[PDB]
Amino acid sequence: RGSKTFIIGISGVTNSGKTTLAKNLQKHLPNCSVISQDDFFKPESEIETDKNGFLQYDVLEALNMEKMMSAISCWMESARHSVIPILIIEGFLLFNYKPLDTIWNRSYFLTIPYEECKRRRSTRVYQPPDSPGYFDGHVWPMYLKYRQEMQDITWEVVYLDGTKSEEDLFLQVYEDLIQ
Ligand SMILES: Nc1ncnc2c1ncn2[C@@H]1O[C@H](COP(=O)(O)OP(=O)(O)NP(=O)(O)O)[C@@H](O)[C@H]1O
Ligand SMILES: NC(=O)c1ccc[n+]([C@@H]2O[C@H](CO)[C@@H](O)[C@H]2O)c1
Ligand SMILES: [Mg+2]
Repeated sequence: RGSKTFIIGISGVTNSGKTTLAKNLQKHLPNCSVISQDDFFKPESEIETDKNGFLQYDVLEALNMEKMMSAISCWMESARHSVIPILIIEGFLLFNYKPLDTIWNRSYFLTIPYEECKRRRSTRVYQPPDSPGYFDGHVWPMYLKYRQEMQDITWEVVYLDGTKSEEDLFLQVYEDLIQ
């Protein structure tokens, strides 16, 4: 209400460079906010474990999506007071969350190969840390569950090659946005 806004969704597999891209875009766009799905995970004490003892982090049940939706709604409610306000929402599980389907003005999806994804993942320390065999046992399977949930999407998603440099990825989205 009350002003035009421009909302960008950036999703992709874990470690595809979503957070870096969002931050880089925010540095070079005016009146630009970023909401990161990474901020809305439940604490470890509230995460489930599956039949094989893997913590269930890579599914929407691991996140406080009411709290994230609240932050997104609040951004929208307050946008007119800042004056086109831009919101980038970035996260590994966005395009399977139906309440967001109609909000996007642009949707980007970062893809990288499994080998490169696994490589990057091993360079990270999460809290809690990835348990042994977590990536093949939980992360990649859940990522494939996501991609197939995404088969029902009716809007246009722009697939981006996340093996491009951080600067190429920025530039590619930037060029798209000013068009
Ligand atoms: N375009 C890129 N090329 C090579 N490495 C990158 C690129 N973008 C990010 N990285 C590196 O990949 C790792 C993750 O980047 P980050 O921006 O956190 O990705 P993410 O998708 O937000 N990660 P996550 O939220 O944990 O699933 C870090 O080591 C980054 O320095
Ligand atoms: N941020 C967290 O609470 C947390 C904890 C454990 C694992 N992760 C990983 O973050 C990635 C996307 O942001 C997912 O693949 C999670 O496994 C996050
Ligand atoms: Mg991130």
